[PDB]
Amino acid sequence: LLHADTPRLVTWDAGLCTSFKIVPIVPAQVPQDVLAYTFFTSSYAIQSP
Amino acid sequence: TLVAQISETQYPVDRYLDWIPSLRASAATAATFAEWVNTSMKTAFDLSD
Amino acid sequence: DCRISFGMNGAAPMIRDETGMMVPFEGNWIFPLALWQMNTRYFNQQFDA
Amino acid sequence: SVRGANPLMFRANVLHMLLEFVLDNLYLNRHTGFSQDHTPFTEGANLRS
Repeated sequence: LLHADTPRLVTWDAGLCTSFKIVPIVPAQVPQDVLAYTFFTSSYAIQSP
Repeated sequence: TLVAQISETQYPVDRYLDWIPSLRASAATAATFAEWVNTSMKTAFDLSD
Repeated sequence: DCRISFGMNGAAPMIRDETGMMVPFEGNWIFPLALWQMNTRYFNQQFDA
Repeated sequence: SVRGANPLMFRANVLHMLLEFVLDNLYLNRHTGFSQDHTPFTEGANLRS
C-alpha cells in the first residue's frame, strides 16, 4: 500500500521488428548431372535474402 | 556553387558537367564533399582557423 | 533484369532483352555499366568465351 | 509421456501462447542511423545500419 513496484513500460528495440523466420528444411543439390554448377549463384558466394 | 552541381537544389548554376556520371548526393555525401572543398581552400590560402 | 538461362541439350543460352524477349549470345548489345558492375563475376564467366 | 499432450487443453495452451506472443512484442522502435548507397544496386537509397 505504501509503495508498489512501478512497472517498466517504456522499452526500446533496435533490430528489425519480426516474428516469422524462413528456415531451410532440406538441402538443395548444387552439384548435379543435368545442370552445371556454374549456373547457381551459391557457387559465386552471392548472398541471397 | 559547387554543391549545387552534385545534388538537387533550386540554385541556378548553369549546369556544365552533366555528361560525367554521378549520384544525387545526400546530406552526408555532400557534407564530405564540402569538407574537402573547405580544407582545400584553407590549404591554398594558408589558414588554420 | 537481364537474366540468363542455360540452353539444354545443345540449344544456346538465352538472355532477357529489355522488351521481354530472350536472345542468344551474338549480335550487337547495349549495356549500362551498372549491369556489369552488379554482376561482374557471373557475367564474365558466361560471356568471355 | 514426454511426447504426449492432452487434447482437451489445446485451447488453453494456445490462448497462453498468444498472450505470451503479444507480451513479448511490446517494444518501441529506435532510430539508429542510415547510410548512402555507394553501389549501383539501388538508386542511391539510404540504408539502415
